[PDB]
Amino acid sequence: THTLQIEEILELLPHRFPFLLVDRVLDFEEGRFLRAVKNVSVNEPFFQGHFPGKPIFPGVLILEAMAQATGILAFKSVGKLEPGELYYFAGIDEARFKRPVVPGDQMIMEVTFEKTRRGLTRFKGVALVDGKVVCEATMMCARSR
Amino acid sequence: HTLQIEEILELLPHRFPFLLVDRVLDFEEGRFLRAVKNVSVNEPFFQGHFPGKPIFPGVLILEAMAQATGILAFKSVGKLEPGELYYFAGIDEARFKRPVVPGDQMIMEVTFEKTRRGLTRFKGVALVDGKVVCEATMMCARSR
Amino acid sequence: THTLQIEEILELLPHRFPFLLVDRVLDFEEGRFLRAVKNVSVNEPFFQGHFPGKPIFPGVLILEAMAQATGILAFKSVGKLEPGELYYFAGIDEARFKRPVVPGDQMIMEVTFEKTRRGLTRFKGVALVDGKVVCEATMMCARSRE
Amino acid sequence: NTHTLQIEEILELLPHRFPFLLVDRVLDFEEGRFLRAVKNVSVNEPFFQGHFPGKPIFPGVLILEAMAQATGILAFKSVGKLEPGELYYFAGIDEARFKRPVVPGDQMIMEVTFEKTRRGLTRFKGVALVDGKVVCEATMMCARSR
Amino acid sequence: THTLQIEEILELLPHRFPFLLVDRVLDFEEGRFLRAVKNVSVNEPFFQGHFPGKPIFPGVLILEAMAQATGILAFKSVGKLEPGELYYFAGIDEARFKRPVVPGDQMIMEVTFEKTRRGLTRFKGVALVDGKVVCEATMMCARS
Amino acid sequence: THTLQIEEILELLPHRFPFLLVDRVLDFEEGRFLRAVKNVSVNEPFFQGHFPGKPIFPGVLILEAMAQATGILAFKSVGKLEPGELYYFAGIDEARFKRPVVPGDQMIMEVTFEKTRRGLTRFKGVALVDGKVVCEATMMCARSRE
Amino acid sequence: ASTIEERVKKIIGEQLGVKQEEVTNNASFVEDLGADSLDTVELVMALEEEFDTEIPDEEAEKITTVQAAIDYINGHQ
Amino acid sequence: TIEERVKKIIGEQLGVKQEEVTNNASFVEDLGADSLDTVELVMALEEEFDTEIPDEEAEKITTVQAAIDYINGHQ
Amino acid sequence: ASTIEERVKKIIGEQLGVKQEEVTNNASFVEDLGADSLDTVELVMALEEEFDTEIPDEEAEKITTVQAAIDYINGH
Amino acid sequence: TIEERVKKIIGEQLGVKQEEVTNNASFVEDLGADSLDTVELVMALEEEFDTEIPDEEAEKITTVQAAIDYIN
Amino acid sequence: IEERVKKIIGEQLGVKQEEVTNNASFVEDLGADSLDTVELVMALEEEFDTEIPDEEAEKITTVQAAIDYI
Amino acid sequence: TIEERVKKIIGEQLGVKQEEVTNNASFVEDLGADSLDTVELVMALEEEFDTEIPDEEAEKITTVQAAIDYING
Ligand SMILES: */C(=C/S(=O)(=O)CCCNC(=O)CCNC(=O)[C@H](O)C(C)(C)CO[PH](*)(O)O)CCC
Ligand SMILES: */C(=C/S(=O)(=O)CCCNC(=O)CCNC(=O)[C@H](O)C(C)(C)CO[PH](*)(O)O)CCC
Ligand SMILES: */C(=C/S(=O)(=O)CCCNC(=O)CCNC(=O)[C@H](O)C(C)(C)CO[PH](*)(O)O)CCC
Ligand SMILES: */C(=C/S(=O)(=O)CCCNC(=O)CCNC(=O)[C@H](O)C(C)(C)CO[PH](*)(O)O)CCC
Ligand SMILES: */C(=C/S(=O)(=O)CCCNC(=O)CCNC(=O)[C@H](O)C(C)(C)CO[PH](*)(O)O)CCC
Ligand SMILES: */C(=C/S(=O)(=O)CCCNC(=O)CCNC(=O)[C@H](O)C(C)(C)CO[PH](*)(O)O)CCC
Repeated sequence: THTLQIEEILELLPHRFPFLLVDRVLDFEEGRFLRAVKNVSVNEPFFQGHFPGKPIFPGVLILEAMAQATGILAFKSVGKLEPGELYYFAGIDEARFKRPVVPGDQMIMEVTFEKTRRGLTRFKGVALVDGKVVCEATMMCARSR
Repeated sequence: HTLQIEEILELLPHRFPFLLVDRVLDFEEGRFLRAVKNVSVNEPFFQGHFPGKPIFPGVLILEAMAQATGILAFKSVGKLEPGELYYFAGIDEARFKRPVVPGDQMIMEVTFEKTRRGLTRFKGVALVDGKVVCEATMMCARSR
Repeated sequence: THTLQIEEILELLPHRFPFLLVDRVLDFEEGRFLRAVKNVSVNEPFFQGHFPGKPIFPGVLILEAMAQATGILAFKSVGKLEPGELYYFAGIDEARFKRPVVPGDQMIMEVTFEKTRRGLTRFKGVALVDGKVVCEATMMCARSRE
Repeated sequence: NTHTLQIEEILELLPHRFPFLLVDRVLDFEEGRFLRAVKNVSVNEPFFQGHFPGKPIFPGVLILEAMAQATGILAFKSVGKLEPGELYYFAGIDEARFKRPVVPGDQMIMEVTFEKTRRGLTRFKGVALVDGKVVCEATMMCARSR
Repeated sequence: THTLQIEEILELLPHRFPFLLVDRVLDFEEGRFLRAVKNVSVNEPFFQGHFPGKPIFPGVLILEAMAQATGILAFKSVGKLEPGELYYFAGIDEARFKRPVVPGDQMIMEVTFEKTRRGLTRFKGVALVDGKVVCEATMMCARS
Repeated sequence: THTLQIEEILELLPHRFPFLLVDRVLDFEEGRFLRAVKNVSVNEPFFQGHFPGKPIFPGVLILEAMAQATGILAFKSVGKLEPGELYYFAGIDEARFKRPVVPGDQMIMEVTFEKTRRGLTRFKGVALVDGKVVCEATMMCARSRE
Repeated sequence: ASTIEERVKKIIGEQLGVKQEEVTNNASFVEDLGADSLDTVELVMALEEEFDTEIPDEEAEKITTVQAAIDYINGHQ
Repeated sequence: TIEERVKKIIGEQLGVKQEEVTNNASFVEDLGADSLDTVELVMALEEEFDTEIPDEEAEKITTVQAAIDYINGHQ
Repeated sequence: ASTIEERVKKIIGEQLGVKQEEVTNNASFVEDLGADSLDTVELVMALEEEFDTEIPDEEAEKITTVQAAIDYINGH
Repeated sequence: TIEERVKKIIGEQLGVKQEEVTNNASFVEDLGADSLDTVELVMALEEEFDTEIPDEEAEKITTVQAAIDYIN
Repeated sequence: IEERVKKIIGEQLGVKQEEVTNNASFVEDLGADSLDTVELVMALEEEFDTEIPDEEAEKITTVQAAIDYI
Repeated sequence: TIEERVKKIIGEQLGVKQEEVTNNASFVEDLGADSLDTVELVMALEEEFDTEIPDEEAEKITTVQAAIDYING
């Protein structure tokens, strides 16, 4: 098991507060999969804005956390970002939000590589909380410029 | 007819920093809505997503479009009565085609497709200076 | 167990962002103890200020989280907060920081009632991560109106 | 045709960062003469949660700050950029009038025109417009010194 | 004494975080003058953006702070703010910034009523730090 | 005297917004004591979360401020923080909160060294507002490389 | 050539990712088939668009098995 | 006299040359004053001619001649 | 009737914002018409919606010119 | 060995030297006592002697002598 | 003429015409910082549409010197 | 008496059961010592028994018996 703490993540991803959404990496295999953890706390800034009073983690941020997880997986499988290279969310497909995620929840994500063609990469993402599937999506991310 | 930010505040429950509709330019109940998101560098996420190269995150384009469909629904089928939530249920065929940068005025057009048992399918297109920057098919639900 | 989710906590505590530090209540027995959970994420605002680059949860915020847990226990044991009423830190004794708490950690706090007199109440707190103790303190909290 | 500046060039010219960077784009400019800039007014800006919550209106003093930063860009492009140990100060304001409220959704177009400069101190006239209608006008003095 | 703590100020002004800039009122004579205090700390949000590394209180915020003090004085002299009522900044004349204000400073603002016509009211403001004038301006505020 | 403005404080302490809680150093004597000032403003972020409507400076933040003041005194007495060196909160022993600290207050903190052994330092802290003691504690802070 | 309930069974198999052998007239969407609360609504809409028929919300609540879908489609009611 | 001073005040308030300010040209329509220029100019008249103008009386002063007539009336 | 080639060239011009006159049979999407990595994906999906079909990934990788799309739609 | 322990407790709780803790010293006036030192001191007496002190009874312990007398 | 010069000095340094004498220095007497002198060089120049070099402007520190240069 | 209080302090300061604190338990070896628990423990002893321990004297306390022996002086 190849875990990554928050210092290694900070060295791999450029995102910073308030848009860094991967707290830990439980395991990963180059070119195959990565499992990461997002701790959901009520002390996060978006919780004062999305439906104030009934705190529920927004689904689009679940998708962003999965996209950052694939970003880690890609930087570990291919090189990290060379000067000028950016890592883009290019598309989303077949995404379903199945169960609401609330503060106190620990969301475990598994992203797995499907197909690649010149920097364009399709992934499958699944997010779970306490053994129940909470979200599933197909994503495509590109490296460019 | 237009809606300024006060009327938007009365319709949507979202507040800072997650209210992402600045104005409503036109709309028709049960058919379509055109809204505006002004992208400024003075937004909080810009200090976090790629510091130094400010680019509007694509998932935030999706969230802005879902809030626009929320306004359309509240005007078409009725406002949120107390104890109702308006949920993001699904996304299909989303494409991010052009990056959106500070200074850009993003015009969103959401078009109502179908409704069945509180689930509503919309098609959203976001444009900057008349060129399509994003397009998606979304499904939002009302419940509880 | 008697669990409490975030909505019930919000209705018991007056604290809001960025100083609400109890995410969930796992169990409690009235007048004896309370067990709560603080989820530590990197997306919390103080992490951009306290040692930028080396995210470690500040110990004084562990203390505040325990104090808020004692607040829930007290509100469930003696009575909820009346409008003009405050719940405040009167004193701290024997506070020991044993292990750094980092993003990704799920900090479980257990607060235990000891003694009460004149509205002043003594609690003992323990904060654990993965069964290992990271913090422990003795607190004295008071409630008074205005 | 036209001489624009994107947000990357603005970041290299101005030192201001979130939440006090208030120029989103430069539409045109002629060195040492005038500069036309754009501030997008969005509800997702931090001051809107504090100044009159419920009736969001862009503060007038922030229009003045926006004009000062547009003038800073013009000055750094016409004379040297800010060297280490140089500050860019607001020195004074004369005849500032706020004529129309600025609200979210508005795109405020600012045009600053240099009048006179001597010894690093510069007087300019600024005008801010929304939909071709003037919302603000001021005469300001900014100085660069060490 | 006619002092005002932060609770009375919250009752008088609608401004909230992060744009309320009056921490205390030391004295005032209704319809004549008001003396207030702004405490300058490094733990304020604008300091992370305006010249990061060189913390200096922005002058436009000195002007806003004096304008808020004039709001307090006006609400105490003419009457509190009714619901359908705004307090607008209309103009600035002869504003001079004489000395920079840094964290650690306790800025004393003194605003004095000059003239009124219609809804407009002209005030003269001076800001001091350690007895030295750091700023002075003439302001005009309008009601509803 | 031995006063320190905010620029030198920034060079000494690694803390940043929103967790830098020392605004100025009025005086100090190396290896003995240090006098610092924290200006309490309503424009600080935590006041929107901790008891919204009744602004009162949180006591655990008084403790963090005293800890940062000892950090300044230690870095001036034994040497600045070298690369890879951290300054840890090790313990608290008898913190007492005697008076609430409110916006408009200028909190004067005095830290006095008691003992130092293997980079761990015991100090006594006193916080005063208008000459009245508002808080007092005995704390221990450590310097360590990992 | 022509087909009748075959189309309903085809759509249910496509929507819930199951091989057509698993689709039985007496299969419930939730219990027998791996369907959540949201796939059911997507499925009613998919049926509605395929047979260009209207299924009211009160009517849609009753379609919980393959047989119920086939029966409602027969005769648009 | 009184017309030089009134015309100087109006010309300075609405940035116009003394030549363009005739006696019966209205501030709003002819000279371009805005809801705030009218008030500032009334205060300016009060400051120059040590007289006080009630709110309704200020409402009627829309031309140079109207101001001169008010000033000569309330000596 | 509308020829398969009419339909395909119509779609490619709409998707890639190119004049219908410039879309020739041997035009490569990437070089000749300047399409990026995601224009190819949208372009295949547009073909799928147009002719009511599904194009597997193995075949989709082969559609890189106008002629390839027409050929795919009408039998080798 | 009662008053030795009682005075020991008072000296420990109220940071005063054992010579300054006389039989007739009041906590508030003579010694320096916080409104919270009285409560901590009552709790400390109970913890040392494992006894129960009612609130009305505890309010009467304002001097060293009163504490020793309640103990006996 | 000097009436206009004294008007300019009074407006620039917020002092009554009664207190601005011919031999009053700008820096100490009328309390002017580094920016009142430059603002006044600019105001004088704009009033008398004249060009004053900085080295020439540096010497003008009293009302007397100002009109004399004028 | 004195050993009751010393063992109580050592047990509270270091997270060990009072059963494991024998007279000759070494702080570093037998009990769980972080890089600075010994310093924390000496300071704890000092605050409880209101004594002052010089640095050379403090450096000598490495076992429970050494602590009990010092408290007699
Ligand atoms: C705020 C947040 S959000 O839109 O992003 C919602 C976050 C993700 N949404 C969900 O969690 C939907 C979960 N789905 C449900 O729980 C529904 O009740 C379902 C499963 C669809 C219905 O099942 P059936 O039992 O009715 C708002 C942003 C606009
Ligand atoms: C950030 C802040 S700010 O510059 O806008 C606010 C600073 C305002 N305060 C000052 O300008 C200090 C005034 N100092 C002076 O002008 C002194 O008189 C000078 C001219 C510097 C020295 O005079 P002389 O002794 O040389 C910037 C945002 C754009
Ligand atoms: C919060 C913000 S602010 O007031 O400082 C910023 C508002 C800027 N000022 C204005 O918006 C005034 C613009 N509008 C006007 O000028 C009035 O409509 C006028 C013209 C004055 C009305 O006169 P006439 O039209 O009757 C508030 C903090 C204090
Ligand atoms: C930021 C945070 S903090 O100082 O408050 C630290 C939070 C609480 N402190 C701790 O977690 C201390 C943990 N203790 C240890 O890790 C070891 O006992 C130490 C002291 C590190 C000794 O290690 P050894 O290997 O040298 C800053 C606030 C000022
Ligand atoms: C928010 C934070 S906080 O709990 O940290 C507040 C900390 C500030 N604490 C105090 O101000 C304690 C003040 N102490 C008292 O006044 C007590 O009532 C004492 C001193 C014990 C009086 O004793 P006696 O008269 O009963 C929460 C802020 C509400
Ligand atoms: C941070 C931001 S983001 O990824 O969300 C960017 C916002 C959406 N992304 C885009 O705008 C991508 C649009 N640009 C493109 O389409 C690329 O140039 C394409 C064409 C996809 C490259 O294709 P091929 O050249 O590889 C990231 C947070 C994860």
